[PDB]
Amino acid sequence: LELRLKSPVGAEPAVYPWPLPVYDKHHDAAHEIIETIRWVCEEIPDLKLAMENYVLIDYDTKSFESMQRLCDKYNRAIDSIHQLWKGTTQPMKLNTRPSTGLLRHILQQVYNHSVTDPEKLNNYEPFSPEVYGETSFDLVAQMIDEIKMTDDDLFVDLGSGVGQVVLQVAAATNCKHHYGVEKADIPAKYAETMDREFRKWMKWYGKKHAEYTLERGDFLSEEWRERIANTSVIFVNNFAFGPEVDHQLKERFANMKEGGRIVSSKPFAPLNFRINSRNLSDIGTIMRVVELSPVSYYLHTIDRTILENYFSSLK
Ligand SMILES: Nc1ncnc2c1ncn2[C@@H]1O[C@H](CSCC[C@H](N)C(=O)O)[C@@H](O)[C@H]1O
Repeated sequence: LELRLKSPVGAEPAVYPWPLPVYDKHHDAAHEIIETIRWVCEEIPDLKLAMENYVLIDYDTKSFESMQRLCDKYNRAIDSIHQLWKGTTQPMKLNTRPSTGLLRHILQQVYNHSVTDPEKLNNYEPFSPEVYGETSFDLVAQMIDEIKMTDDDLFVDLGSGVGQVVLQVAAATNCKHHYGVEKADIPAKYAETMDREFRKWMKWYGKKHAEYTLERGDFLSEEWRERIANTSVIFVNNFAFGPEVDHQLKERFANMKEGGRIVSSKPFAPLNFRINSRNLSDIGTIMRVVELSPVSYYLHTIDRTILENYFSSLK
């Protein structure tokens, strides 16, 4: 007893067992299935012509025969489109990145299949750097929209949790490599399933992502000092890290190259910082800081021009 969804690009079919799993109050797998079908129809205009006669909202999510008919209608449309491509028509171009709406659906799908008990994420020690909170898809999308990233960039999420910031950026951008590093056992374990589910689903949709790695580790380790130094774009949700960890992070950031960037939920230097004789050791001497469009996040850019100009002025 299963439901199967053929891949538009001919990857292995997505197979669901029946009954379908319960996710939470607001989401179940039957509606994920319907939304997947709707999204593939967005992905492939010709699929709409084949599917346009069926009213999706009219099926019965609680009935197996009803959902199996829906899946079979979709699979037959996929076959028909595949025959169209065998003829004069040109197949869908591979290597494309997903549209933002599709990517939001993919990550929700990856998350719901991956994090089985989301309440375990709340089991952290309070008032410690392990306090867990998730940056929303929208904030990450706004960051991707507000900062340039190219194949010359290396992206790191420090304290990557279950890894969904890394996946989103890897799907949306050209960075040479994307990484995230998570110390705590519970999010790091989930991130292994997230990694697996993401590669499977992206292949099933026929969408491309840049290269990425989700690692278990401690970003304060001796090995991570050099890796931070060599990173062009750092994302860190430091909201709960506290002064000692933020101070350790400032020391690492101080080895970054000119033009290196840090996006954080709490600023590492004041926005108004004015360099003078008293503050010369502050990290504000080496970086510009601006608030991203407002929950506020901050973009820091390594600029030693600030410190260099203060010394030239003393002469
Ligand atoms: N020294 C350290 N090394 C690796 N991860 C750390 C760390 N200190 C704290 N963390 C992790 O940082 C995470 C912050 S919650 C942020 C999760 C994710 N990046 C997001 O923004 O959605 C927590 O999961 C915590 O375990």
